[PDB]
Amino acid sequence: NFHDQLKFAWLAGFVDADGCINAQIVSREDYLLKYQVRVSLTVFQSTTQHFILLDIQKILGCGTVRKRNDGMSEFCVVGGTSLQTTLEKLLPYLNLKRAQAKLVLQIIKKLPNTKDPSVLMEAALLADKVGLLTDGKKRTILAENVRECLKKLGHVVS
Amino acid sequence: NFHDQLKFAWLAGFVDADGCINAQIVSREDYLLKYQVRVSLTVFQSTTQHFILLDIQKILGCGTVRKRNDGMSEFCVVGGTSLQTTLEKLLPYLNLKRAQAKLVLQIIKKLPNTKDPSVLMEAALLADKVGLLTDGKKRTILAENVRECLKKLGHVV
DNA sequence: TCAGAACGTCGTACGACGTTCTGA
DNA sequence: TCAGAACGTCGTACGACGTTCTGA
Ligand SMILES: [Ca+2]
Ligand SMILES: [Ca+2]
Repeated sequence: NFHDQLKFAWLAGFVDADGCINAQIVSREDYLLKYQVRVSLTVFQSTTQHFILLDIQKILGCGTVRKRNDGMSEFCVVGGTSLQTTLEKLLPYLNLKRAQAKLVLQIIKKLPNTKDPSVLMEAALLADKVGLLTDGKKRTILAENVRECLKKLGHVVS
Repeated sequence: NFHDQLKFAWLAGFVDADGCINAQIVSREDYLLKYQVRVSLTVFQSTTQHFILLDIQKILGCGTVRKRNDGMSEFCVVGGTSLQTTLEKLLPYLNLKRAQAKLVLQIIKKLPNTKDPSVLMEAALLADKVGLLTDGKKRTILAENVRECLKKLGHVV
């Protein structure tokens, strides 16, 4: 692992630059609560170097690689189980994205209990908090969307 | 020390992603041979995180930081002396860009003798091979232009 | 009902050039 | 004459979303 820690450090550098540690509110039509707080780590690269994404997945021992239809490729670790393990590996070497990683780790604490509306609501608040740290400009689903909906659904939060 | 090389491994990962190890032929009108082969490592980032570039310079202990006029900032290490040292630190850890690093290291061997047009010509040929590895689409000055010019200048390749 | 796998694309933060300033 | 320091900006390779597919 003296060896491994060099890999993780390298990877941390790569994610700090060409990566994206994020947390979204995704609409889920068949969820009782209508929404999920998705958490993810993602690495982007031109498909012409698709292989490096496969090397990251080997390093982490989880996650998926895909080519998108525009010449780009992506590596993605989605969801509490895989992500938490991944982020603890990178956390000591992350510099730019340590805020998002720590925040996402708080979200992951909550995900087992997001069938409870107040918990789902907590997580979504945290999710918006991550979105302020990123360079996103297309984010439309906010915590206030969740709060309006939860209320309309008959639940009680604040 | 292992703490240093965790820094360099991180830096390598950062350069691999948001960096640029490069070689260009720059026009220099007061040069006898009219051209320089410039070598450089550069790290880009939005000025809103200007500070990270200052950390990289602290880690490398050389190079310069600048704010560009479009919200971007850059950390640059230019030229053989400081560059060779930098690239040797990162080389064990670079993955995407190890080819440019090695190629540029070949160029750096030649730079102390680029008053010799035959040597300038070799360097310029190498600088072209680095450019084929980058995603550049704006490259104008090729080795062919150095050769055309040297010959016009009365030199022999 | 869940929720990852797999996906499609908008907007710019990068990359990667070429050029002028400065001074050895 | 050199050659880094400092520069200005074009074109896209990224980021960072939101949506459909699949199956537990
Ligand atoms: Ca970046
Ligand atoms: Ca990149």
